[PDB]
Amino acid sequence: MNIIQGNLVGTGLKIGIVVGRFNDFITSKLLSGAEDALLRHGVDTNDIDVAWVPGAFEIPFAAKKMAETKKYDAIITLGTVIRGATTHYDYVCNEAAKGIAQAANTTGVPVIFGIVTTENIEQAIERAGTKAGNKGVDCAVSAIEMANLNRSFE
Amino acid sequence: MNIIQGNLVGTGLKIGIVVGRFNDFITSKLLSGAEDALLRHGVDTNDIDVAWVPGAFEIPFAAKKMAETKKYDAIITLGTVIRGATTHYDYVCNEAAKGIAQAANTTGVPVIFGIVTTENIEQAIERAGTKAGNKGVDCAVSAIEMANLNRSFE
Amino acid sequence: MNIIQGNLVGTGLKIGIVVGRFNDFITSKLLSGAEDALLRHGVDTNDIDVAWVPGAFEIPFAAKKMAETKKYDAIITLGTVIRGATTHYDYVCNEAAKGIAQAANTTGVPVIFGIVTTENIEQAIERAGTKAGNKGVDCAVSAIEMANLNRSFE
Amino acid sequence: MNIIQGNLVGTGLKIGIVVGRFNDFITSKLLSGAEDALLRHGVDTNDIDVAWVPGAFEIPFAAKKMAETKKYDAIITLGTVIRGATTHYDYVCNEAAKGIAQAANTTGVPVIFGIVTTENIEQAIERAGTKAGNKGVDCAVSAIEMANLNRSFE
Amino acid sequence: MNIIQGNLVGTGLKIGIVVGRFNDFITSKLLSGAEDALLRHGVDTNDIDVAWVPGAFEIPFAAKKMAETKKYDAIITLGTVIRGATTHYDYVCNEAAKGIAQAANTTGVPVIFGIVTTENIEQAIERAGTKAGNKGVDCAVSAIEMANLNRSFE
Amino acid sequence: MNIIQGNLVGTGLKIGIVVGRFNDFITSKLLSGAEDALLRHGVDTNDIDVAWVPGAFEIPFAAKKMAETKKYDAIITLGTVIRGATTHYDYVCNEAAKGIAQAANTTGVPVIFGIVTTENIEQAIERAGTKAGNKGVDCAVSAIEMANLNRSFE
Amino acid sequence: MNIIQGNLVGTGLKIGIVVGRFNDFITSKLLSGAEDALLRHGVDTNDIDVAWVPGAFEIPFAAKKMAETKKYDAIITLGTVIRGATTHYDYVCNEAAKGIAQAANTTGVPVIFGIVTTENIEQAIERAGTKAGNKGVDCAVSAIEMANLNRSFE
Ligand SMILES: O=c1[nH]c(NC[C@H](O)[C@H](O)[C@H](O)CO)c([N+](=O)[O-])c(=O)[nH]1
Ligand SMILES: O=c1[nH]c(NC[C@H](O)[C@H](O)[C@H](O)CO)c([N+](=O)[O-])c(=O)[nH]1
Ligand SMILES: O=c1[nH]c(NC[C@H](O)[C@H](O)[C@H](O)CO)c([N+](=O)[O-])c(=O)[nH]1
Ligand SMILES: O=c1[nH]c(NC[C@H](O)[C@H](O)[C@H](O)CO)c([N+](=O)[O-])c(=O)[nH]1
Ligand SMILES: O=c1[nH]c(NC[C@H](O)[C@H](O)[C@H](O)CO)c([N+](=O)[O-])c(=O)[nH]1
Ligand SMILES: O=c1[nH]c(NC[C@H](O)[C@H](O)[C@H](O)CO)c([N+](=O)[O-])c(=O)[nH]1
Ligand SMILES: O=c1[nH]c(NC[C@H](O)[C@H](O)[C@H](O)CO)c([N+](=O)[O-])c(=O)[nH]1
Repeated sequence: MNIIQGNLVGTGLKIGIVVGRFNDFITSKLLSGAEDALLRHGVDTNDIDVAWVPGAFEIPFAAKKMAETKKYDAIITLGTVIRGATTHYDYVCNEAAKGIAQAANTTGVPVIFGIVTTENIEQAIERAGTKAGNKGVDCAVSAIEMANLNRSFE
Repeated sequence: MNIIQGNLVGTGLKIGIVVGRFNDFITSKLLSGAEDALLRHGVDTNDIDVAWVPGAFEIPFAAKKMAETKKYDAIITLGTVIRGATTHYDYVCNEAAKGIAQAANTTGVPVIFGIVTTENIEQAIERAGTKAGNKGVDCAVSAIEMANLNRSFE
Repeated sequence: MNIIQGNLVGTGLKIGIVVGRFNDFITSKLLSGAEDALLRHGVDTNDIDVAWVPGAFEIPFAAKKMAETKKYDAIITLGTVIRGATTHYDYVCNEAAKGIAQAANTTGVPVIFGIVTTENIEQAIERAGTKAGNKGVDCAVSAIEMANLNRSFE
Repeated sequence: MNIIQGNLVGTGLKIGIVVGRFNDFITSKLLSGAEDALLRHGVDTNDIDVAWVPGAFEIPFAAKKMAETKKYDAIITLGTVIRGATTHYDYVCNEAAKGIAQAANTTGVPVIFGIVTTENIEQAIERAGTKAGNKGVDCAVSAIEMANLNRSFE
Repeated sequence: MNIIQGNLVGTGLKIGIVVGRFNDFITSKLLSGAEDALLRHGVDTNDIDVAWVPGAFEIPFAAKKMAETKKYDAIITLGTVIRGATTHYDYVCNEAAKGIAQAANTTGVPVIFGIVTTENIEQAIERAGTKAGNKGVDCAVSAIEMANLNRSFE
Repeated sequence: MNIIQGNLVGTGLKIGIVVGRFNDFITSKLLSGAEDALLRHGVDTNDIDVAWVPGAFEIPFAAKKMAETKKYDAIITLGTVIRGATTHYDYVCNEAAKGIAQAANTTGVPVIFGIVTTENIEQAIERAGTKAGNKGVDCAVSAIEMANLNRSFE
Repeated sequence: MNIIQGNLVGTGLKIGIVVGRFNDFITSKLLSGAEDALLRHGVDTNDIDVAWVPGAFEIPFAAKKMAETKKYDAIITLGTVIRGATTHYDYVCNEAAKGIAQAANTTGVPVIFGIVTTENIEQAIERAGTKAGNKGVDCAVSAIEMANLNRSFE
């Protein structure tokens, strides 16, 4: 059986991140986590670009555009969608995942999915550097892995 | 880390809006909000075009068509879908988001999602200039931002 | 602000309708409504073509095919899906909207969505010429509007 | 108003069927129903081809492949997905309808949807030759109709 | 009626597997099951390649890339998504099935769906070599079948 | 074992129908269904005769009389009896089936039983072109079958 | 540690099956499953013999007799015992397993145990090609395995 795997050394990678302004109480902490984890895995802070957008509906648009430049080894997406009174949540979540998925697919560039989607605020706090760790961290890790594996893919 | 961001000055942008006739009790107020916010950010009223359609199922059709002219820096979509007795709601909401998403994607022109989707009338009133502000306003703001950011995208 | 709008005069339009045989108790009344409203807005009965299909799963297939002839200014779709015991309903509803949406999109020809989707029979009767009016009527009206607006679109 | 309709005479049609092995307790009875109805409408048993697949996830793959040969006037799809403990059901149902829909659409060849999707076994028995008739039968009928109508479509 | 069927002899097939790291408590056992079943059906262990990814969101990306090499007769996908507190689960499950489906479709290479999606841990244990058998096993079997059938498809 | 079966081609058959005026809200839709299904199976509209009677008590009288002319290959009976306050229903239903049965028996001409007998109006709507299909349709189908089989009977 | 294992290639095996007539609603489907799985693993249909018996009490008798011919590499036993009002069930189940066990033991020929024993009919349907797969299938698989392993046993 032949195993193909990306390892975790970030040295020399170039990474784009798209971050939503909506719920930026949470999303800035996700960006912090991601920043940190990348640098401590060896990415140069000079090699990270960060595009801010209004909210998660816009993430796929900025993601595909950044991917299609060919400047980046992997793209990180970061957002938080917390349930409200109505179903609007869902349409957003749904479109967001679907487009992120499409952006990797059309582009051949790894696009990591970091949209924390929850029922309430304490839940979002759990995944932004508390009890359940930090999704921005795990995302940064998966991005390095995917950038390394995709080199086996040309 | 290099931050890429669109700022909020609307001076010299050209904006298309597609507005649904269905629930126009609400949707005209969303259009008012949007109009106002654009002008006070510096868009010229002569630079705004507005296409009315029957309802939200039609918004993606008019949106892609307006986008594909290449006349506009960003497109604003405005609609209200309030839950009734049956599931029809959902099919509409769903198709509407999906097409709006597709229209930006195929065209490279920012298309903002302004469809207020709710369980009842008082909810729709909350997001049309009452308690929860005015979705048409927030939309106008996001459109300016996206038009400015996308200039970093060529 | 420049308003673009289709008006309601049907004089000289050519219209295709696709109607599902399933629940034709209801769907023939929707077709009647549509027929009437078109003629009284000035469409010539000689200018209306009607394709019958087995059920709503087939509507998108006949719709795209009729659209792609280029004979018609707008297409009307008519169907009724009433909930049963299982989830089958949903898959049908879902696929049906999605394909109808796609058919307009690929073709550039307006395709109106007239599928009444309900929980029970009395509900379907409400939207087929009773309490809630007649969906076939409203559809005919939206088709005229879209045919007129799309002339602003070339 | 000009009516376009496919009639029910199967004489001289060539039909492909894709049948899922999963829940073949039910799915073989659906295939029996379909076989019978086709022959008694005049299709030659020599003109029917049947591709077996592992389950409903695979139906769209075999369907598009059979359609794209251009040998068949219409394709029949047959499957049964019965709810279990988890949500897996849904993902299967969903993907299955979507692909079947896509296969007709890309190919221009009618693909009938015959996937019985239920909450329990007695429900699946109701639609496989009991109380609610036989879905394989109704499917065979719709396939003949669509093959005949699509001749109006070239 | 002419039956087309893939038989179960794996002799001489070449198989790619993509396995998610997330919930690898379960997913390594699925990989074990798959390995075993392939070898005992006659696939050479030298003819199996295995790509590890961060989680199920990434499976479609690695799957399409492996498929598009043209080295493999069929691709096996393996993952486990267990429900948590929020809706995140669903977005993952959904995107994952959809992309896997797309990967077969664009590529013409069979891609088997082996993502175990559950409400709790004991459920995932049931489908990883306990009470409900081993999904990795059933997957390996379906992959051989599809590789054999698709030879009837060229 | 030698199978004797009537097939479904209506070409060249001559069919008589007896329809009850009572509950003609429903019974005209049954007649529509029957008309349609016959023509699309190849019966010539010139070859169908339709006798209207006051209600189901009279159906057997008109049925035997039409049968005894020897003009028709099969007779279709259509009626609806909905439960009221008293037992009258039953006497009607009972006499009606019994006479229809007798009419085939004395005459040697197939007489199909199409009397929808129900507890309420929504039930009758279910069997007249809604949820449970259309009894007039199924009847037309059985009539063709019986006309074909009875040719094996001389 | 030295692993001894039978692989799954049925090519050239000769298999006897004993099937109970009792509950043959279920037991014929088990036989179908078994037939199929054997052929698709490469057993020649000419190399399968099938002995029908009255019920499960008789299975051990026919099994030992077939085993003792020395014609077969493995024997498959198939039966269904569904609980009734009294304890009779148990005596049958018990004797049946015990004898099947004895038959392998005295003979040195693998005898697979395929008696589905349940509390009700829906349970038996679950294990005959529905929700829980098909016991006749799993049995056929185990028989091939045991026939292959026992060659390590001389
Ligand atoms: O990132 C988010 N975007 C949200 N804004 C909606 C949307 O993403 C767009 O910014 C705008 O709707 C038009 O594109 C959200 N809510 O609405 O609640 C949310 O929770 N999270
Ligand atoms: O914009 C809306 N359109 C609606 N109309 C349906 C649809 O958008 C189309 O106008 C027409 O159905 C065919 O295209 C809605 N409802 O039906 O309730 C609604 O709530 N909101
Ligand atoms: O138009 C409808 N089609 C239906 N038939 C299913 C389907 O549309 C197809 O005709 C056939 O399934 C294969 O294409 C429906 N139900 O099944 O209930 C329904 O309610 N409405
Ligand atoms: O046809 C079905 N396929 C099923 N198998 C899943 C799937 O269709 C594939 O065969 C395999 O998962 C990978 O392609 C089902 N269940 O899982 O329950 C089901 O109910 N019905
Ligand atoms: O394979 C899984 N991936 C999961 N991780 C999410 C995702 O698949 C990605 O690895 C990452 O989110 C960005 O691509 C899951 N959860 O989050 O729970 C899970 O249950 N299973
Ligand atoms: O066909 C029907 N005939 C009915 N009329 C009774 C009868 O069939 C005769 O027309 C008349 O009674 C004398 O022959 C019914 N009811 O009375 O309710 C009925 O429900 N349906
Ligand atoms: O195979 C079965 N045999 C049964 N018949 C009993 C028995 O196996 C013999 O055929 C006969 O009793 C004398 O040998 C069963 N029941 O009695 O219910 C049963 O459930 N299943």
